[PDB]
Amino acid sequence: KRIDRMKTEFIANISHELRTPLTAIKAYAETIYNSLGELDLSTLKEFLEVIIDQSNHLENLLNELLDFSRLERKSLQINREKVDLCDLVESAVNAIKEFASSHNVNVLFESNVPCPVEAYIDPTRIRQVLLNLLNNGVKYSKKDAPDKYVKVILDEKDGGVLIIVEDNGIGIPDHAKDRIFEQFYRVDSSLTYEVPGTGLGLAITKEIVELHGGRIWVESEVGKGSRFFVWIPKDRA
Amino acid sequence: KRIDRMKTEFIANISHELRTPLTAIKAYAETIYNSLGELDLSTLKEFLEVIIDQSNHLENLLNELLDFSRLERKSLQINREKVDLCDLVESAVNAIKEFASSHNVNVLFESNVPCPVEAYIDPTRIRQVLLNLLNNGVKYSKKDAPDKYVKVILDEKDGGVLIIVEDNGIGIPDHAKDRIFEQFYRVDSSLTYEVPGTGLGLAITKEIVELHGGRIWVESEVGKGSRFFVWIPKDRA
Amino acid sequence: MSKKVLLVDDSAVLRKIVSFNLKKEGYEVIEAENGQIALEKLSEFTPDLIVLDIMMPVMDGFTVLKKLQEKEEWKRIPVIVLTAKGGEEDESLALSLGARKVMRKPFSPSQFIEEVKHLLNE
Amino acid sequence: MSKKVLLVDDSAVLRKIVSFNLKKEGYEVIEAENGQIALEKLSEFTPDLIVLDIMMPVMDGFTVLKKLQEKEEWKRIPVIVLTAKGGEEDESLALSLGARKVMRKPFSPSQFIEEVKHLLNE
Ligand SMILES: Nc1ncnc2c1ncn2[C@@H]1O[C@H](COP(=O)(O)OP(=O)(O)O)[C@@H](O)[C@H]1O
Ligand SMILES: Nc1ncnc2c1ncn2[C@@H]1O[C@H](COP(=O)(O)OP(=O)(O)O)[C@@H](O)[C@H]1O
Repeated sequence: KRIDRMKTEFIANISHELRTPLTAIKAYAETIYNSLGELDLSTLKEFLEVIIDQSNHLENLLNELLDFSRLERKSLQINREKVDLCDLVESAVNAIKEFASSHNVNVLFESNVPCPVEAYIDPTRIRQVLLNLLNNGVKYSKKDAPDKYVKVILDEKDGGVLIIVEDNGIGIPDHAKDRIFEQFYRVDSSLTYEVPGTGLGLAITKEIVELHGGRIWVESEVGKGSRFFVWIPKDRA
Repeated sequence: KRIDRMKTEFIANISHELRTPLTAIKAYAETIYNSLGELDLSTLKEFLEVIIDQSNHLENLLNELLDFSRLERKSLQINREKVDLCDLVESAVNAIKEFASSHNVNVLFESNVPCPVEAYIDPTRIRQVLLNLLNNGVKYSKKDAPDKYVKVILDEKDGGVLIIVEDNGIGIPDHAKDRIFEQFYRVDSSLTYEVPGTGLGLAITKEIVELHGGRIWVESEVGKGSRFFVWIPKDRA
Repeated sequence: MSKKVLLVDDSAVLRKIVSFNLKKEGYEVIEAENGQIALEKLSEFTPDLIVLDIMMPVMDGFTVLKKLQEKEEWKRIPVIVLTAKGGEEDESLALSLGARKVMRKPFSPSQFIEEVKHLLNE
Repeated sequence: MSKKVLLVDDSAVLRKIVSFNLKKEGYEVIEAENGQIALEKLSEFTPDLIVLDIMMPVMDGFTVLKKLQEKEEWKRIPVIVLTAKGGEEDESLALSLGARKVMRKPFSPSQFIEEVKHLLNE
């Protein structure tokens, strides 16, 4: 099981990805601490919220390690309820427009079914699944382009909802297309050796979907971008 | 074979050990930000420096994950120098007095050898190893004692130097007392489940030591405490 | 309001910041470095609210919890649990074991109070 | 007051805090969101010190240091590299690639400035 070479580099990625926010925290804190003289209230509060925002980035990354463990232990549950999918995706869209702008990305929610859409799934874990593909959409995109978006399309299909996450971004090679959903996998290219990435997002997403008795799959070529399909039955069984 | 079941727990452990300081950081930051009016200069600096200290812990923990990779990638250095092993201990003992005291741990350095001790080894990397055990010496102790300490005994033996780290904390069931040295291995116990740990500490220690062309071994019983001997050739052959 | 709070945490650093936030509201607080202490500081008086975490050296907070819900006087004193174990069955285990509320760590001090408030005006 | 500094980092949050510390010592600073921008901003003037990080999207820190050390005016302008890659090979790949100081991230702003001072005062 080459899983032992991969977890070895997954180790250095946990390293790099956690120390970016930790670098902000230390630098800002030491600065406040050493520069109360030369800070005005408005900057102080600003530096303080830098510390707070970077903490929350770091908390999310830790939550990912947690989730994953709870999954690779077959030990995590869903608690389904009647959710208006249309709000849940938009509540989700609203929850990215920060990251979105930091990379000059427009965020789009389109509807192909009428929008009071009802659902019987867990809003928390699906909101999480959304945020996972949304993020990757922003995080993976054209390094220089004005056109760039991330598009969430709701739909019903085969007595079951079909959410798609379209990007116009950077896209994926064929040999990797099936292996992007595994534990620890990261598409290494000279193009994107830069991305913080854990290599667990999609592994956590597949798992979460396949527990709602649904599926996730992908279409993409190396120029146009990528499509993510999450098929999820209206009410499972 | 098993390594995959252990790494699945090594994950849940990066999680747990990193959120302790992250909790301090996020709470103090938010409080400062939310209480600049109720906050007296003295208190602000105290809370600021808590934040700083907590990141330095968090940084060390991340350093372990980095070191490790660089080892299990057989890609790690060692730069030898003339070091007075006598001070390289206290310069590293005092560095512990804080963590020590907050656990009710007294810290001692004895010698059975003349104390301008010369050694051709890597001061930064030996320091780290020293720290690994001193730390476990504290991290692991009898949960209620006035008697308790962590002792370093420095000694020359077999044309090499022998450093030993003695504790009056607990020890280890023999069924694992050499299983404790491999990467990701921790001792599970109802007595010792609350302790933060990675299970890399000692494996980082071994590697560093074995690369100095030395060795480390353990002798312990379930109540007296533990001893770590690190044999090191005073000057490489 | 003039209510007492018993703060159970083996974290000096975390006690200090919870305590600060608590006193920022008036409440007085009696600290407790573990489960054992938590109880030999309880034969003394009855607190209007307890703040408890799970992991600690001499005796864990799962037991402490157990003991509050098997006394008559204590049964009614609402407990907030603050644990780093956010696994949503660790929470079930906590509620069943007696606790009125569970808060995941890291926590927002403001919510924590917002919650502490809610239980104090029960 | 006087000395300029070109500060190159794909990080805004990081640029802000490095900048804040620089100007606190008088220096003025010109930002460069990436490698391309870095050099475009550079054909225009000559900084007395440069602060460069490594991992970035359009063009990376490695290439940037390269073009520096193969040009007469640029060869001589000292560079502090600020990287998250500690791997002491990365450090050599940096010094041999022109750099005049490597500084690990996370970093102490005070130390960093202490370094930035010496390099302006050789
Ligand atoms: N929208 C996307 N566009 C291009 N590549 C993607 C996209 N989403 C995922 N990937 C690829 O999948 C790999 C890992 O998937 P995932 O676990 O979700 O990402 P991360 O590295 O953020 O944890 C990445 O290295 C990346 O190449
Ligand atoms: N001085 C000691 N006394 C008792 N047990 C110890 C001691 N040092 C190490 N151990 C055991 O070795 C295991 C792993 O060693 P190390 O890798 O240094 O620990 P960790 O990374 O968990 O701190 C621990 O889980 C612990 O049970």
